[PDB]
Amino acid sequence: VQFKLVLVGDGGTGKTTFVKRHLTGEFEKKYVATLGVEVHPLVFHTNRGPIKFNVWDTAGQEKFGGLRDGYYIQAQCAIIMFDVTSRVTYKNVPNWHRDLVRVCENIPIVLCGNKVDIKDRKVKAKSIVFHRKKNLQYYDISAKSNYNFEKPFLWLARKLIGDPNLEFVAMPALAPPEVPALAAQYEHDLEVAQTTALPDEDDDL
Amino acid sequence: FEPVTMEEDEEVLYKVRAKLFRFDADAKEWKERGTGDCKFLKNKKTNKVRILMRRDKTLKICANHIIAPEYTLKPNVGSDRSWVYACTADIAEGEAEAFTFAIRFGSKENADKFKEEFEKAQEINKK
Amino acid sequence: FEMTEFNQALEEI
Amino acid sequence: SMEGILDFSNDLDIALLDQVVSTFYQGSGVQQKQAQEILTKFQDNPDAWQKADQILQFSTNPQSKFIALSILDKLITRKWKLLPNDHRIGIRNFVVGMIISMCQDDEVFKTQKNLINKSDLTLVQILKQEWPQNWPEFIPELIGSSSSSVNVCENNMIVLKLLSEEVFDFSAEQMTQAKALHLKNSMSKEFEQIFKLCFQVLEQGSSSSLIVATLESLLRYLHWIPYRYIYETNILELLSTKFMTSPDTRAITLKCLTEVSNLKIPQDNDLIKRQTVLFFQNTLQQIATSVMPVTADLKATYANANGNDQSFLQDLAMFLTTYLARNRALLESDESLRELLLNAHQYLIQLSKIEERELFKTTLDYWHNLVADLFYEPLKKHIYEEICSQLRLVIIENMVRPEIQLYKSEREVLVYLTHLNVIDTEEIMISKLARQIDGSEWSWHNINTLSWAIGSISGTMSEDTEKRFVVTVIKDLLGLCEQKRGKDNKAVVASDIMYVVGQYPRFLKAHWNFLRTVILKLFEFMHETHEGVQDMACDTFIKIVQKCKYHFVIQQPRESEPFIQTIIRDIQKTTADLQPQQVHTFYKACGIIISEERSVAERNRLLSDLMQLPNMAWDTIVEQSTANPTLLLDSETVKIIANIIKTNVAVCTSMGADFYPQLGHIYYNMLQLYRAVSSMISAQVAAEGLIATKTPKVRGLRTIKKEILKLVETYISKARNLDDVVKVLVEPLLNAVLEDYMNNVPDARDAEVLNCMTTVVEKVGHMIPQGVILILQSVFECTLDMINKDFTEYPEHRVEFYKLLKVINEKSFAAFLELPPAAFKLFVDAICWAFKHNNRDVEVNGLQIALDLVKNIERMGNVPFANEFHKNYFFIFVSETFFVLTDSDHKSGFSKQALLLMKLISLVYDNKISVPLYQEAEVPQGTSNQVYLSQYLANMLSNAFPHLTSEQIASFLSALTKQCKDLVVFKGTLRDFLVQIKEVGGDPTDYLFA
Ligand SMILES: Nc1nc2c(ncn2[C@@H]2O[C@H](COP(=O)(O)OP(=O)(O)NP(=O)(O)O)[C@@H](O)[C@H]2O)c(=O)[nH]1
Ligand SMILES: [Cl-]
Ligand SMILES: [Cl-]
Ligand SMILES: [Mg+2]
Ligand SMILES: [Zn+2]
Repeated sequence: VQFKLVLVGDGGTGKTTFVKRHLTGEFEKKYVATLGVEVHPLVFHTNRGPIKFNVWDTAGQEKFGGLRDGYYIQAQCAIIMFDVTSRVTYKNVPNWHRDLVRVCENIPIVLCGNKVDIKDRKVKAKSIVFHRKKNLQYYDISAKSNYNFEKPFLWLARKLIGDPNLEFVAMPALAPPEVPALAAQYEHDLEVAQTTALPDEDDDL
Repeated sequence: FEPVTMEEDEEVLYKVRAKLFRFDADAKEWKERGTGDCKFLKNKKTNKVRILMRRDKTLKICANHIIAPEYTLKPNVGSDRSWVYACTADIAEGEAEAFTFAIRFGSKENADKFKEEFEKAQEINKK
Repeated sequence: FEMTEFNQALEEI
Repeated sequence: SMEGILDFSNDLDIALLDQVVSTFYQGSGVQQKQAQEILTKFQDNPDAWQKADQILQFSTNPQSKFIALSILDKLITRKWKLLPNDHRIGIRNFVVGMIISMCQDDEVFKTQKNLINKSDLTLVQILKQEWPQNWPEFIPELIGSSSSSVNVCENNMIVLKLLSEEVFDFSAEQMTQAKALHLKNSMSKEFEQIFKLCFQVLEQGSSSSLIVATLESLLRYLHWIPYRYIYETNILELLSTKFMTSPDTRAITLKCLTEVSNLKIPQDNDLIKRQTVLFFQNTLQQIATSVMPVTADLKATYANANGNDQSFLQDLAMFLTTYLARNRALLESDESLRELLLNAHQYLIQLSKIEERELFKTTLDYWHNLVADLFYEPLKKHIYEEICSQLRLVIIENMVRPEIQLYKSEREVLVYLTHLNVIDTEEIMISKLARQIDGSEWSWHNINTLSWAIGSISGTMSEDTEKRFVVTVIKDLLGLCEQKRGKDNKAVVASDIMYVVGQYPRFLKAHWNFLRTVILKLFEFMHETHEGVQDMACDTFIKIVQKCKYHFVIQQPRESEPFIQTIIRDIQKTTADLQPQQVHTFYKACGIIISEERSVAERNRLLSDLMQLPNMAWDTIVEQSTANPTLLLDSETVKIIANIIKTNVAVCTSMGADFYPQLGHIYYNMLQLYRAVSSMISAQVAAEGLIATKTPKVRGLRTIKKEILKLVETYISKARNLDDVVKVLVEPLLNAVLEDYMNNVPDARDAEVLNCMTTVVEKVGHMIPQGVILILQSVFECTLDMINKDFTEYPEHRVEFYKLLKVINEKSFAAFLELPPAAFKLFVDAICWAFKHNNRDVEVNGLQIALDLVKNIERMGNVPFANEFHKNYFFIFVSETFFVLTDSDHKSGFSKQALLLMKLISLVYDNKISVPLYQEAEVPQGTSNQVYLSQYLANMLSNAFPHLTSEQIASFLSALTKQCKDLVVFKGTLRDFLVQIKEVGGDPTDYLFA
């Protein structure tokens, strides 16, 4: 019960960060450009059983483009990403959409405007209208603040499964087990942990 | 006329909003694991207390382990509202694994209260 | 959350 | 083993290729990842295209053939004109032949749409290179071949669709202006034949897949073709009737008719007006009979999400709004067209009920267009009276939380709708409120929504009507609060009551006794422990004050003193249970009121009384803190100090220039505190290392420093008496902050220092030239060394740094003139360094500083410094600007790059650079800078872009330099150049386009 999802958009828009957040829960501060594509299985628990997304996180930089539209073949859904702090990335949305629907003529697509956590927003809400005539679902999102970070997958799940009432549900929590010569090993690793400051100490949580 | 989650066997001792970190020693870096409600759950049969924490919206488990009496909460150098401690068996991602966790709270007050409840729970697992 | 003061001020016009 | 295909010395094993491809697409894990890197290396091979014929012939894997076409695509796009002429013909015939064969095989044509569509796109790339000048018979032969086979005909429609897209929709910034115009004219010249084919297919039927492909191509044509093809034929009849019946063609047809509504059409032809009415009438007819009636519940339909219903209803909304926004006037006069007009709008009402944010915004934009028109246009609103009445309910029931864009849009429409009929609006809202009381529509969300709606129309009714309305609403809400039980339910209602009153300041202003009771109640709520109430109380308090401040500062008839005095007397009691942030908002609100007192002696007295608590706490700290500097280690003392300063920031924010007396009260001791705190931070970093900066102890200390800087910045940015700023504030400030910043280690330096200095230079920079010099000396070099190793580290310092250089360059350029030559060199390096940032906060300032710098130098005239500047740095700026223009990694700054370059080039061609920019050795004596500039640039581009011909470079520069007075054209030429550097064999005559 798995679906191929292609994730496209300009370099630096936060595609890989967004996926990483969903995979591990981490927020990657550094920008390490994706080379070609990285495939990441991503499973969600729903009232209609588990749904698996094979996320093809593609490269946004042209010099690292790889197979480019070759990555889109037999994709069953997609996310187009841009950056609300960078107008040029929205200006290129029509280009990504073009290359996408030429290979995938009839698939559910979500348009995502990322980084709405940043104060000085450049791509204003009222000017974001490209999705209208193309029947794309649109969401403001932030991989950093997790604003609407689940909406794209929830909407895509509902379309692919064909149930508008599909909901994410709590996965079963098994009873954890109870618990040598490695009392020195953990004390070493723990000493380093205490003396390494937690990130973003100014955040609300 | 004829008409037309494996945790409901437990008791919620303590609940608090928190952000959980795991320490990646290879990179010497704290990585976020999840944000949401951190719960102390007491099994009504065994009376053993565990930590269960889920991510908001997705509700995916980001912490699941017994509050062992062997564990010790330490302060982090850069925070007055967090605790650091080693975990030897967490089954959030599946198979039992050991982690060095850090959990941060909304305030020093919630942090101190957490440690109070944490040690209370340890005494219960101590039987 | 009682607000008897509000009514009294409203009825005063 | 998979890496065998990467060996081109041996024959390519097609079987091995397909395995690598399958391992990538259908495989997983490490094998997939390894295959991925192998495939990329394969297609990236500049000789891979030669082995494309093999793959397309001998392969059985469609994905392998797809990748083969991608390799070809890359060749055609970039190196086509470099190939031998024989290879060009060979590739062409191979692609045509491949397409023909796939069309003749019904099995392949049916099961490999992807490979065919890719082959078609590849053909289109060839056409963009070869057609029509070297392929004049393409369209004739295309039309001919279409009559023989249905499959070929359908595929030709796909080719023509793709062709139209590449030429008209996506040609900008992908081909030169000359190339685009050439292809546009070519398609334009032969479209008569294409339309004939198109119309015949549509009229004669009958293959669904063929009709749809034809309509899909028609959608693209409508973007550019002249209106006559649509109105002087029967095609509107076919679209608006025949094709609206079948769901297969319905979707695409509706999109065509939407674009038809956007066609350029003469507004004087009465016959064309009837044709425009007619196809609308037909379309709405088919929808009512074949899809759903006007009474249908589209909300429910959309929710069920059966089939393509959601896309259809989206498209219907777009069609109705597009047509009606432009043509509804055509339906408003003729009485026989009234039913049509209102049915169309009734569909829009039903669409507006759908639960879908982005769809609602689409319809709401139309509703705004309508009610705005009814508000101004005579004799119109009576037509839409029943539509507007329904709309009022729809908008009220879907009102969103104000905090924002959607709310403001909803507010505007609802305000218009209230003007159009105040009576009906009031009735709906009261009725809605009654259903909150009887519990039939009671919920936390529903009462909040209604409250926001009721609050949004304030100031639209008459004052007397508003008064009657407000009173009725508050009474009803008051009674609703008593009705409920439990604090949770009571809290929601109580908050809404406070929200509404806060939205009707005109009412509060007219009734002091009530206003007083409101404020007094808010003060009571500031003690309420229930979550959210205290925040609500403070936010409402300051909100009311902002609008009614005058009624707090004057003596009311039934009062002994201005109410502001009463608030201050009990301020300790009132705010005792508030969090620090909430207290600061309270003080800020008091400052707003005090600022309205125009009697200076009274204002200062109120200010002193307001700041009584923080000043006493402050005085006690300064005594204890200096006597025992160890006190500052105490986190509690640090927190107290921070909150005192924050209170001063809060009041200063609302009082601005009036805050000066309070500033002077604390100023000298505050800067002494700044120094003492600075020492401790340094001492802590020395004893514990850099990690100390991460500790709560030091972060607490740095907060004090940051808040002090913020307070000074806040005042100076709003100061009216700049003489006092200069003669009292600046010197102690600089002595307190500059050396401390310079002599701290990088991780201990506060970026807020740079920000504060930016404001100082901004407001009084012209009056302290010695001061500005001192600022540069203390922060310039040491900050630059922090940020000039990479683009990531010290992001805040990075942004503030260039904001500071910018204002100094604007206000006190003399400071840079006083720099030693070595330091001025770093200044130039710093500016170019800013060009190369992707971070737009840095990039834009970098370019602006560069532009303003050139201008500053220019105003100096013919003097030694200006002359030495050009000799040293002119060609550095020209080349650095060119680099970011052409490296494809700074496209965000194109406009400002172009402007800077144009300014640089204009200096020479206006002879504003007196001295020669060259050595007497490299160029004969007497050569103008104009000629030397061309040589330098010609040589620079030749080495940077060796695949360009000398003719291209010469033509480009010839065009660029003579267009250096016209920015739009200049930019066009640059964009043409950016296209040509991406390929080989670009036409140099393209630069003669203007
Ligand atoms: N403030 C903020 N930063 C974000 C957000 N999402 C991503 N970033 C940051 O953007 C930068 C690039 O992230 P990245 O995931 O690599 O983008 P990308 O689209 O995958 N780049 P590429 O296409 O080249 O692989 C990172 O520094 C990341 O921290 C966000 O939501 N808010
Ligand atoms: Cl549309
Ligand atoms: Cl909605
Ligand atoms: Mg990436
Ligand atoms: Zn056509």
